[PDB]
Amino acid sequence: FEQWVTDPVHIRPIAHAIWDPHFGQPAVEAFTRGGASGPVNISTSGVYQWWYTIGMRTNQDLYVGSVFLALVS
Amino acid sequence: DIAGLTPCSESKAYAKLEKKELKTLEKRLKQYEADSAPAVALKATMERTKARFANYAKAGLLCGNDGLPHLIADPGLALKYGHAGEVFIPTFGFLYVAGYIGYVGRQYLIAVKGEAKPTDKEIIIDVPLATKLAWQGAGWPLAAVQELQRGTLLEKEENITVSPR
Amino acid sequence: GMLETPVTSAPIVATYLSNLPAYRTGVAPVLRGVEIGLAHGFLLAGPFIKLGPLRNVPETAEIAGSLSAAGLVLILALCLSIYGSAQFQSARDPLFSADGWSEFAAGFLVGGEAGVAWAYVCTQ
Amino acid sequence: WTVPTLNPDTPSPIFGGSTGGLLRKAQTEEFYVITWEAKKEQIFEMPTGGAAIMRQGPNLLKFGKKEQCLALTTQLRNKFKLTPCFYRVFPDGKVQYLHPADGVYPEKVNAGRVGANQNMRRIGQNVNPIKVKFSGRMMSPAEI
Amino acid sequence: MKDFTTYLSTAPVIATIWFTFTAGLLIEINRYFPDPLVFS
Amino acid sequence: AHIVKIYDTCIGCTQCVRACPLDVLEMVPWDGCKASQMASAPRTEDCVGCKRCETACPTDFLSVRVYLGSESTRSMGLSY
Amino acid sequence: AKKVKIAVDRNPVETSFEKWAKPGHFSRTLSKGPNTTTWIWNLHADAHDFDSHTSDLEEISRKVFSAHFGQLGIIFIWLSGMYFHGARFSNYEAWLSDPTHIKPSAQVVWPIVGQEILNGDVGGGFQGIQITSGFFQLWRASGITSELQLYTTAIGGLVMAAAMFFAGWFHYHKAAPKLEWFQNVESMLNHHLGGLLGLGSLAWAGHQIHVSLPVNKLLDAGVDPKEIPLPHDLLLNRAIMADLYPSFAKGIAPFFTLNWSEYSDFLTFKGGLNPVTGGLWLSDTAHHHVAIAVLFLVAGHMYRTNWGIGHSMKEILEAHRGPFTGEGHVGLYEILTTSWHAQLAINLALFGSLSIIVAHHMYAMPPYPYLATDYGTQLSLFTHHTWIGGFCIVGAGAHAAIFMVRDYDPTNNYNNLLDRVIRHRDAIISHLNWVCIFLGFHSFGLYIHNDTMSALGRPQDMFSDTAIQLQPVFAQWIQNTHFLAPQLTAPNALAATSLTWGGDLVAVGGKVAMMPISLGTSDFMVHHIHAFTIHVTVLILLKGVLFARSSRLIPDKANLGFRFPCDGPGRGGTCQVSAWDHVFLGLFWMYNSLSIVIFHFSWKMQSDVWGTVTASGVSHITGGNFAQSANTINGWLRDFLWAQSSQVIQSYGSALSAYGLIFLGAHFVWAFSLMFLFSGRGYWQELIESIVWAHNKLKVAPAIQPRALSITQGRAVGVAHYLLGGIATTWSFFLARIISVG
Ligand code: CLA
Ligand code: CLA
Ligand code: CLA
Ligand code: CLA
Ligand code: CLA
Ligand SMILES: CC1=C(C/C=C(\C)CCC[C@H](C)CCC[C@H](C)CCCC(C)C)C(=O)c2ccccc2C1=O
Repeated sequence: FEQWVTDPVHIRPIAHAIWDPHFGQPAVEAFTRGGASGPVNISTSGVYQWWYTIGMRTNQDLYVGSVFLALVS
Repeated sequence: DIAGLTPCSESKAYAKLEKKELKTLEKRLKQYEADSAPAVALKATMERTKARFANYAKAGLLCGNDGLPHLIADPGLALKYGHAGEVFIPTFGFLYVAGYIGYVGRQYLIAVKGEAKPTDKEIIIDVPLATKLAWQGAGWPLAAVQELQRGTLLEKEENITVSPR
Repeated sequence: GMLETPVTSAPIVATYLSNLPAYRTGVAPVLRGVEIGLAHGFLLAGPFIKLGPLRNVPETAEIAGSLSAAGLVLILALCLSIYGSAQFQSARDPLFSADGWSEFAAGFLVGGEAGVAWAYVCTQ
Repeated sequence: WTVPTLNPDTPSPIFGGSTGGLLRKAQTEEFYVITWEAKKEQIFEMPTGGAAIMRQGPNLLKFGKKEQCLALTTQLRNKFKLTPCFYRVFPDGKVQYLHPADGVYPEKVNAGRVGANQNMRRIGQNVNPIKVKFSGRMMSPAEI
Repeated sequence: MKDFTTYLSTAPVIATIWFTFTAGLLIEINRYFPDPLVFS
Repeated sequence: AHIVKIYDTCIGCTQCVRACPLDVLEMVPWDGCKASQMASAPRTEDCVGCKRCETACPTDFLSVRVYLGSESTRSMGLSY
Repeated sequence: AKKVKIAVDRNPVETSFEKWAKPGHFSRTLSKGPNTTTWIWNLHADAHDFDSHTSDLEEISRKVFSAHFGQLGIIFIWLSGMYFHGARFSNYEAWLSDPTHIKPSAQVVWPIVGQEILNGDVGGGFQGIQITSGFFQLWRASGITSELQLYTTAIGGLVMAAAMFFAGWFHYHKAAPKLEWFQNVESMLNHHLGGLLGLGSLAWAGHQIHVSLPVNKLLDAGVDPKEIPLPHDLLLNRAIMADLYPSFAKGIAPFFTLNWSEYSDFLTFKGGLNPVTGGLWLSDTAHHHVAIAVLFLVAGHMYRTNWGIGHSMKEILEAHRGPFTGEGHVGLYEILTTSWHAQLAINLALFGSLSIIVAHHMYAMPPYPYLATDYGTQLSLFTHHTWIGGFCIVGAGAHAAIFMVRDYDPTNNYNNLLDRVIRHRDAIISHLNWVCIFLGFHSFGLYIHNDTMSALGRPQDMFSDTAIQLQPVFAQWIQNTHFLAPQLTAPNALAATSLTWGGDLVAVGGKVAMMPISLGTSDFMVHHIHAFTIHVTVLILLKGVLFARSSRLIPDKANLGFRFPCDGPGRGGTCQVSAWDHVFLGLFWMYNSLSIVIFHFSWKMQSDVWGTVTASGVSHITGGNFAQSANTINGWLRDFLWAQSSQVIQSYGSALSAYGLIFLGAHFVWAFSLMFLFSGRGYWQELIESIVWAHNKLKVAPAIQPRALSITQGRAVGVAHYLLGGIATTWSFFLARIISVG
């Protein structure tokens, strides 16, 4: 998110990381992208654009929201 | 013109389309003889193609950016700009035939309900009666309206079976 | 009655089955569990080692395959245990009872893991 | 008429056997026995599949469910004109008799029978489902 | 002959003749007036 | 067990009793029809829900009705 | 000792149109006329169910015999049309001169509504639809060289068609054979073995020896067709025949003096394919039909009719009695002489299996000239005769169950082979059930294993030739054995029967006619798919036959009949228990299994056999991608269905544009069928009630009460549309593809 907010036009958002022991090495390399540590999925739900529009700018902004909603749950 | 369309007679894409179709036919032509059977058939096709493109332009149709005729359905726009023959006039052409067929069938169905065995008059058609009703259907719009005003077109609500409610 | 057939009713077949651990009555359920577990556990290592994802590694193939065979025996032991819980909640053989089956499942785990370990020792 | 008593030693038809016979249910829950008298030896069709020869005199068969017994009863009655009767037998040894419940086949009206599950109304006079709601269980308007 | 003409009056026979006639009329019209798109 | 109900439009044709493949129904005396007999359902615990009885009833609407209910070994028609 | 003799009845029935005007006359139920629309469907459904109209076997047999004359008369009209259209609307004469460059065509369309574009450029100064029926190759092999010869056959075909319809009328209304006549099975086999097959083979050998061989010998030499001697000149002038085949100079003396080796020049045993035309040697084909003629003529003298010598079929059956099978084949003779359905069940089973065998042998041993290099004809003929065989086999199950319900009588069957089979049906179905589950996992699971390993980037873990291997060692051994047969086991054969076993390819006109076919891991996997889908089809059909009369669910299923929808929602639900429904389900699986068979054939041939021969070597249509790609489901989707459907979807604006339209239309009919399969008539009867109300409101309600289709007709309508749409979709896809590239 923090990298995407800088250049949203030319960066693919990341949904979450992949830990699949069944993967082969070509699969691990194939899904590594976006400057991530390892394989990741690209987000398609638009939460990046939504959260960026409503004022979120850093990962700590998302962390506080996550704990707040877990408490509300 | 209407909705940004242009007359096909003035459309550049429309003219180019005719050349493409004729060019395709001409390409096949040059592999035959002058007056062989295949050559004559191909020449006949080209004549119809040229006639078709002249007729549509002469009819004053509208062509889009695709260079293909488009039809106008609004009665006001059709009568305003002389496109009544695309949809509006054919609308009343179909309904006359559709009502003709339906009215003739309804007359025959009522006619045989009076017979002793109506079911056998449906699988085995009473051709003399059907031909008689076929000709009298030409005036169905007049007969149809008069039934409506006299109240004999519809059954009574009390004579129609319905499910529990 | 039922359709008689040599396979269903033959002398040679009947004697062979009567000597199997499952049908050999008079033996404690735990001991039968160990005897059955050892046989299956020993065989279970074969396919994992030869056709596993790490089969082409020189030395890791033996360890990885056997370690996966041990895991499957553990899962099977759970299946045996819960089956006894569901089936026996309230007859001639002690095995088909709540007390007998629980001992049987425990023996299978001990025998099965021993068989997997014994299979590994054969390789190295 | 008095309730017949089953004779377990009754001879059974000449049948080789099949795989369509009794299962473990017969040993744990129940099974059914059908008996009848045969005028002459004849071939009939087993509801479980195959053909069997009925001995002259008493015959006895065992089936896995009631419908199988009453399927054979229809054959014997309609085609060979016999009069069979069958029971329900439990693993504990108890024997329950039925069909004919009172000795007369149900198709024929007999005095002494008491009407059961008879509603003195038409189907169209049942109440609406809303009026039998929250009655403790799913209840149709026909039940009340 | 009365029965034979009765057979020709059966529904399948009438439909075959009727649609054969109807189809022929439409085919012939398009043979002499090819490519009709607008009443004109 | 299924629920089987006999309604007062029965004409005592006996066709439902003949059709039933499990001897669930029987005929009993009655005074509400010309035949002076009515169908009865004393053994519904053996009913399987085939609805052969409803197929055989001449009256309109049916005079015998089957409402499928709780399942069991007998009503599910199992031999195992 | 009832003598075998002709027995008929005079004027059994009167020829009148009275009953033509009374629909339903044949059945008591439908004779009263219609009250609901259900009557109309019942009229057509039961029209040919003779066994249910009357209980008299003699009356049933007479209708069957004449209904067969009507079928023969229809085939002659169809055959006459094919020969006539070849004479008048084909480019056959031009094709004879340049067979390798001119596409066969025998259908021409009229110039209306712009459909004349379907008259494509096929060659020979001719415009028409290209045909894949292979009639041009058949006519060339027989020696037809002019449209006059085609025209005369068509006229003869119509005369035969008229004779067939006269025979049907004569043998039903004038002189109808009696029941005792129909039951001479020994006599019928004698005439049909030695008379129909035997003399038919000998007569055709006469045509080949005297017409086909001389004409095709000159055609292959390059002689202009118009300059070849006419067939009657070859027959009348032994001098001409001697020039082509010197053996004719000796007449028929060698035949009667047993010097049969004199005829070695035109009665050969070469084997292989003719290099000039790419088809089987006609001299080999003539010796085949001469040998077959003698074998069948001997076969026709086996059964005893009127003169003591011979076999009694009843005695043979009753003598074959073993320890494991109780009574044995006792009672089968009475079953097979009193049940038409039992006879039909056997004949459909083997006739269908024969049609499938024809498909395999004709492609591997192309019997006609220029058949092999015409890839459209090869693909069409193999696919056509596989579908015919598939439907016939499913019918065999249908009519085996009809026998079991209607014609089966326990009194005649006690402890015989038939009875004992019924008494362990649970053992049979339970074992066949397990085999299908085993075959489904270990054949289709391998494809799922490969697809997952490939998607995970683990190609080394796949089942393939470059990975874990599954070689058809048994099939490969047989291919090598047949390749070396001429050396030791068939010394007098010059070449192997087919070029599929091995050796060198034969190329005609720059295209491969046939070459060795290699079997690898992909072939191993696909073959075990065939075994899986065939075994499942047997399970469904065999289950229906064995449980037609009763089961543990419906103990009295026979009384319900052969074709009923259910026995109600009781016992949990009994939908589709009747034996008719096992045919209904069996049709889907037969369609599923044969679709893979014709996809296997189409991809394997294009990838490994068909192609263009050039200086460097053979380049195949799909470039040998079968071996590496057909081991995953994704490979079939991408490389076969997606890539090869390019031709059909780009057909608009060309002569093949018709296949594009039918490709879409077939997709439509298939999806339309799911409406009938996924729904039930309860919804539709209520829908019609509201529709009928509108008609009642307008005094236009019909006298024949509308009814939703029955439960069974919904299933029949569903499967018929499902099959038509699915099969027509492949039909368009195959022809537009192979015609475009092949
Ligand atoms: C199916 C519905 C429908 C719709 C969406 C339209 C839409 C249109 N019609 Mg059409 N029309 C229809 C049915 C419809 N019509 C029918 C059934 C008839 C009778 C056979 C007509 C007869 C008709 C005429 C005579 C005229 C239009 C015109 C129009 C345009 C503007 C006025 C209008 O109708 O506003 C929206 C439509 C409706 C609310 C439905 C009723 C419309 C009535 C029947 C016509 C109204 C004409 C209007 C008073 C003209 C004022 C001058 C105009 C330049 C502003 C518009 C494109 C006018 C035009 O050519 O404009 C360029 C015009 O002169 N229509
Ligand atoms: C003109 C001559 C003639 C006449 C008047 C009759 C009259 C009679 N026949 Mg006879 N019959 C004839 C010729 C004739 N037959 C011939 C040529 C044959 C040999 C096939 C037979 C074989 C025959 C049999 C086996 C039977 C009769 C029967 C009958 C009776 C009823 C027939 C009926 O309802 O037909 C009406 C039926 C039709 C009009 C259907 C015609 C079917 C033909 C074969 C055409 C098939 C076309 C095919 C489906 C095309 C493909 C369709 C696709 C394109 C959609 C009646 C006494 C029946 C009888 O006596 O029952 C008690 C009976 O069982 N006939
Ligand atoms: C059924 C198949 C068949 C038929 C019909 C023929 C027919 C013929 N073959 Mg062939 N042939 C066949 C199979 C056949 N062959 C096979 C399988 C082989 C391989 C072994 C051969 C090998 C072969 C050879 C090597 C030769 C022939 C030859 C012939 C011709 C002369 C035979 C001869 O001398 O007959 C002798 C006599 C008869 C057959 C009897 C004729 C009886 C007549 C028809 C009776 C008419 C009676 C009547 C009342 C009179 C009319 C009265 C009326 C006008 C009023 C003849 C056209 C010869 C030939 O000429 O080849 C070009 C020849 O050399 N064939
Ligand atoms: C030699 C072949 C043969 C023969 C002589 C018969 C004969 C018979 N079969 Mg059998 N059958 C066969 C093959 C054969 N079958 C095959 C191959 C199958 C597998 C599909 C079956 C499956 C089968 C079933 C499931 C049943 C029969 C039944 C019957 C009996 C009545 C048939 C009837 O009334 O049809 C009347 C004919 C029709 C209603 C016409 C059907 C039209 C089809 C569905 C059209 C399909 C599309 C078309 C071919 C192409 C497109 C058309 C175009 C207009 C779009 C009769 C004894 C029935 C019976 O009761 O037997 C005791 C029965 O239930 N057969
Ligand atoms: C793609 C669709 C599809 C599939 C997968 C199946 C599957 C099956 N059908 Mg069915 N069927 C279908 C469509 C399908 N059918 C349709 C459309 C119809 C209507 C005409 C029918 C009608 C029908 C009938 C009438 C019959 C079958 C039968 C069968 C079975 C064949 C034997 C077997 O067990 O194979 C093995 C099973 C498979 C190949 C399924 C896929 C297995 C995967 C690839 C591997 C296992 C997964 C693995 C354990 C991982 C799971 C992880 C997860 C738990 C987290 C099987 C269960 C026959 C049967 O029951 O035979 C015993 C049978 O009689 N089908
Ligand atoms: C659509 C559908 C229907 C409704 C379909 C019906 C009633 C068939 C309609 C057939 C035709 C279209 C109606 C009869 C047409 C007449 C012959 C008149 C035609 C006159 C000219 C136009 C030719 C069922 O009845 C049904 C039953 C069981 C399972 C599924 C379904 C199902 O899916």
